[PDB]
Amino acid sequence: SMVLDVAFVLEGSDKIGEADFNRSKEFMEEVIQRMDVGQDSIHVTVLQYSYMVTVEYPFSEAQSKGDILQRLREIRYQGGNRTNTGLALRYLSDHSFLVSQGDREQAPNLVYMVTGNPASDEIKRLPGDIQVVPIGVGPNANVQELERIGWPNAPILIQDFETLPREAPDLVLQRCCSGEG
Ligand SMILES: *[C@@H]1O[C@H](CO)[C@@H](O)[C@H](O)[C@H]1NC(C)=O
Ligand SMILES: *[C@@H]1O[C@H](CO)[C@@H](O)[C@H](O)[C@H]1NC(C)=O
Ligand SMILES: [Ca+2]
Repeated sequence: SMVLDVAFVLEGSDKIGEADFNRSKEFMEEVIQRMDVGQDSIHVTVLQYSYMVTVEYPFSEAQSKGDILQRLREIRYQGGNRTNTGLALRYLSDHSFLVSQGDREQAPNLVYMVTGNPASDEIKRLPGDIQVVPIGVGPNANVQELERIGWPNAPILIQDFETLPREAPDLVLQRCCSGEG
């Protein structure tokens, strides 16, 4: 009944580290489990980023909850020496959300992006047909950058990675899905 194209983007840099990445992955998996994901409803794509952007699941592969969860359970922390948030945002606009890559023109493009550090590269807000909700986590997230990305809405700010998988899934569901889930 809910027709949305949802991207999750997780920072996996050396500064995040493996344990906090695992907490971000748990956050993502909980949300996916609770969303109405499926062939004719919510579609999911997933990026992990640091220096480079890794497509962990594209819109063009099977949009079935089981297939998505299996793959996401199998993928792992990538590490890396930058937080190239701008590169990741450009990737969403230039590739992830193209109709040629499985985007549906009529389904709103929503992004939930978890970051814990200031960007290493240049940040500009994406063209507005892409709605980005940044989730800043811990004391080194740059609030002004996240406001720029997320305008007109406030970023979701989470105190630390321990708190992320316990508080953030409800917050995302409130935004995407009227709190149903
Ligand atoms: C992260 O999760 C993976 C996959 O379950 C596990 O093998 C690994 O030990 C975890 N790492 C940390 C630091 O918790
Ligand atoms: C940082 O990561 C990049 C991309 O993998 C790599 O080319 C470069 O050597 C790394 N920098 C250092 C100082 O190791
Ligand atoms: Ca779309």
